Parts: sequence; C-alpha cells; structure tokens
Amino acid sequence: DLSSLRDPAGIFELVEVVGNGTYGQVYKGRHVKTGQLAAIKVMDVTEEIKLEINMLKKYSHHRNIATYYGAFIKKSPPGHDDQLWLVMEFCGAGSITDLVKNTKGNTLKEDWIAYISREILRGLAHLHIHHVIHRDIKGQNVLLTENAEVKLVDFGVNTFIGTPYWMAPEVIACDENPDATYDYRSDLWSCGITAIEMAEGAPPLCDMHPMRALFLIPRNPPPRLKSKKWSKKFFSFIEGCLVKNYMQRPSTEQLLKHPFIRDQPNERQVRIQLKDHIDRT
Amino acid sequence: IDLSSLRDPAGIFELVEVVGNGTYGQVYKGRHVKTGQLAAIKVMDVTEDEEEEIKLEINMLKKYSHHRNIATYYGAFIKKSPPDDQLWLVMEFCGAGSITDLVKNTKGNTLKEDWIAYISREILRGLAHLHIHHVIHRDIKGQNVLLTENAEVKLVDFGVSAQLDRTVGRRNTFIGTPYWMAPEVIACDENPDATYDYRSDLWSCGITAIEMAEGAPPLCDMHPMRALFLIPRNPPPRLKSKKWSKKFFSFIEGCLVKNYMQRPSTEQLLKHPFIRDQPNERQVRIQLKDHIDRTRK
Ligand SMILES: CCCCCC(=O)c1c(O)c(-c2ccc(O)cc2)c[nH]c1=O
Repeated sequence: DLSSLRDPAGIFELVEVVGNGTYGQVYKGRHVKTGQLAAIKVMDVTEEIKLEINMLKKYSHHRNIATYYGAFIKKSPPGHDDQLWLVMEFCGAGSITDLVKNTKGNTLKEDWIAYISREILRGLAHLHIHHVIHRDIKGQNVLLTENAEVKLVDFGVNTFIGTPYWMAPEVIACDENPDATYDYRSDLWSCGITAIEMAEGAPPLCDMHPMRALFLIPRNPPPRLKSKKWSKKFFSFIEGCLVKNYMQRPSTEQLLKHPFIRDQPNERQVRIQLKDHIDRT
Repeated sequence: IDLSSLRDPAGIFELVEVVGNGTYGQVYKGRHVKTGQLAAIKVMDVTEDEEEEIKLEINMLKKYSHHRNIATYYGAFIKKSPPDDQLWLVMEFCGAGSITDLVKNTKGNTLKEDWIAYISREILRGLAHLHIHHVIHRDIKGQNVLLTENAEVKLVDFGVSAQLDRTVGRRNTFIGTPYWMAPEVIACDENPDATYDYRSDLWSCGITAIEMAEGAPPLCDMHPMRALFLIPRNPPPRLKSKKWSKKFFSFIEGCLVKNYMQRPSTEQLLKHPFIRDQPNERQVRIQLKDHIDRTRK
C-alpha cells in the first residue's frame, strides 16, 4: 500500500502553511490540473501507520467531516526521510475560533451557536456510530467552507500534548482516575466548551497556564457562561454538555434531541448570515 | 546589536533560504548582513497584541555573556508585513546537527559511555553559566543540544531568559512533550503549582543522558498524557541495560532525585566522577570530529 502511493509532482503542489501552527505541517495546496484547493498534511515517514489513512478513508465521507481525497509519498534523498502527503478537503472560511476572534465583541449570536453546535454533534454522531472518538474537539478543529458549511478536521482514536482547555475531566489521569478514560462522551464535554468559546471568545480557564488548567479541570465544578443574557435553552444545553461525571453525561443522540439543538426555526436565515459574515472579511 | 530592544532586522540580519516550511517557530539559515557569517533564525508570525507581550518580556531578560557551550543568542527582531508581522530570534549557527541527530545516525541508536560523559559535561557547563546568571534553560533535551563542525557542544538559546519562542504564537497554549519534564514542573495532586527551578535543568540533563544511552527518554512507549501522569508518581527512572559502568548509574541517580529540594546543584554535579574523570577526553573529541565528517559524506 504505502509503497504504491505516487509522487505528488504534477498532481498537487503546496501553496503555504495554514493555521500558523495550530495543525502542524498543514498546507493550503492546489490540484495542479484544475486549480482546485486542498489542504495537505505533510509528515516525515518513519511511523504501518498508515492507519490514519484507513480511518479517513472509511469515516470522512459525511458532510460534517472534511473529505479525504488521497495520499502521496514524495521521493527524498538516499539519505533522507520520505514525506507523506495527506490530501483533504479545503475549508476556505477557516475555523470557528477565528470567526469569533474576528467578530465584534468576540461573541456569536445564540442561533449561530445553535446551528454550529448541531453541525458538530452531527459530525460527532457519525464518528461515534462507527466507534470512533474524535478526542480533540475544539473551535480550531471545527472548520467553515465558503458555502458556510461546518466540517470536523483532525481526528483519530503522538508525542506532544496539545491545548488542554477543551479536555473532559475523565481523560485527565489523577490519583482517583489512574487510567485516563477516553469515552465518546468526552467529545461532548469538548463540544460544550466549544459552545462557551463561541459565546465568550475563549474557553473557561483561558487565562490559566495550560498546566494549571490541566490540574484544575478535574477538580472544578462544571464551567458556566459568564453573562446572564442567554436563553434558558442554551444554559441547559451547556449544562448537558458539561455534566461533570461522564457516566451521567447525555449521549450524542440525546444532545441532538436537546431543545436548543433541535428547535431551530432560523436555520435558513442563520445559514445566510454566516455566508454574509464570511464574505464581509 | 542589543538584546534590550526589538528592532527592524534591516541591514543587520537577513534570511538566506526561502520561508516555505512555516512561520511558527521554524528555524531558517541566515546571515549577519555586515560580516556575512551564518546565523540560525527562528521565525514566528505574531499578532500586534503578541508584539506587546514581546516588549514586556524583553524587559524581563537577564544579562549574560557569551559561552563556549551556549549557542549565542543574538537578539530579537520584528519584520513587518502588508499593513501579521514576523518575530525573528537570532542565534549562532551550529552546522553539525543536534544530539538527537547524533544518536539517530549511530549504530543501534546508542552512544558509548565516554561520549555521554563528554556531552553531558558540556551541557552541564553551559547550564552553570546560565544558573550563575539566575536563568533556567527550561528545555534541556537531545534535540536542544547542538554540534558544530568543530565538534563543539552548544545549548540552544533563542532567548531562554524570557522564553520568547515559548510564550507567543498559536501553540504557546500547548502542554508540549512531557518526557524531559522534571516532576516539579508537572501540576498534580501534591504539586498544585508548577515550580520551575535551576535544578529542573539537571533532571532534564539526566533524562538527556538516558536519551544518549538508549536513543529515547524513559516512558517513550506510552501516551504522553499517561507519561505526564507517571513522571511525578514513578520512582526515579533508570538505565535498562546493566552494561554501563558503576559511575554512569550513580550519575543518573545524581540527576534524577525526585524532590528538587534535594537534587544537587550544577556545580556539585560537575564534580561527579562520571563527569570529572574523563581519561579519554582528547580521543572522543576526535572520534566526534570523525563522525561529523563521515556523516556529511
Ligand atoms: C484560508 C484559511 C482556512 C484554513 C483551512 C484549514 O486550516 C484546513 C485544515 O487545517 C485542515 C486540516 C487537515 C488535516 C488535519 O490533520 C488538520 C487540519 C483541513 N482542511 C482545511 O481547510
């Protein structure tokens, strides 16, 4: 398999690094013959894994998951590590973190949050039914197309630990919880924190040292929204996502049936406003 | 050419290679504009708000002279962009790669016992210089220890005093890689607040010596989240093999005292027989020189 992946030369070229580090070596690439854009993840190969591809092949075809196109291996000196290119759907509008970052008052209107949270839960549902936990839901992994469509990137379940602010309490080992549990509901916690991140512009504990946030998440009560302006429905949704003990955290299906997620008599108008916002920048 | 301000790099430093590997802390080859000499330049795109954070911590920097075992930090620069600017951190160029590269390009990924003592000593000497000047290096590891073609051993310093490459940019929120971390830097049940100390560098140096001996630090074989949990709760890690000398084991035991309050200083560790007594010093220096030559073909 791996040994049958062609050189990308003449097929995809790299344009530039996107996300300025949040994803590692992920480039905006273009399909040479057509000029269509693609995001390309570039890794030195030394690690039959090689199974990241099989995941992306089976599980990316859902509309809320960025589509896997294909893989290439670039011939490198005697002499030097070969590079593997993973080529994915390009999501032009960018991350939902960036959206809130660029909005005035670093906050999104509540029905934008309902729309987006639902899209994330839909992508997550697709992964969970196929027994896959994303394990790193956060606004930086939730992407937007020009079409104002919502797509999850960067899943699977390495040597560096990323940002801790969206991690569920249970996935953080401690004296009482020695073997740090990843359960599909962990993603639901992360989704709730992503909802707070959309409402306030940053996750709870954003002002802590990452290490101190890691210490605190399992020891703290569930985070709550700072302002009081939000609807009872949103408070309740956030509350559902952030059930401290995952054993009583609602399932993905249940949260999708939560009133805040289910009753959206503004989808059409909301989807148009996001379109409007994306273009205005 | 001052370390106490951030200026336009125009006429002082410039890049020699194209920036196509990213601008979030990637290092590129560069040039002192007046002299023509080589320079390693770390490049980071930076928001205006991060530029202010930058000025603040530039004031936080402490003064320390050049040293044979520290790749000289030359200062901090910002280059503007179509009115996100770039942060540049400039450092002495070391052509012959890192110690991680040294172990990787070695038969069976294991340095022999006298190479270890020599490199470890060089690391320790550079640290002593940092420590007498009240600065903690904070990231001692194989990858952060460099070789020149003269086989000189030098620590990476992109402004370690105020951690400029660490505090700014899209991944400054990342926990990082846990394996070289001293127990006291990890927040846990008995350690609610990370306490960085000079002696934290010495734990990392002990983990670095195991990295030279085995090609990888302890706990390499498990999820970094799990290793992070384990470092404060495990007894001090040890060398796997029994081949190593009684002096090497003792040195590893010297560095890897779990309670930093009772770990030796850098000076005390410089006097450790494994570091102090190097009969074959001259011989390994050339052995290293040899290795670097062969590797570039
Ligand atoms: C123009 C600004 C939009 C950036 C697009 C972007 O960041 C994109 C990605 O980072 C990824 C992405 C792909 C694989 C991965 O492991 C992590 C991220 C996919 N598609 C994108 O579109």
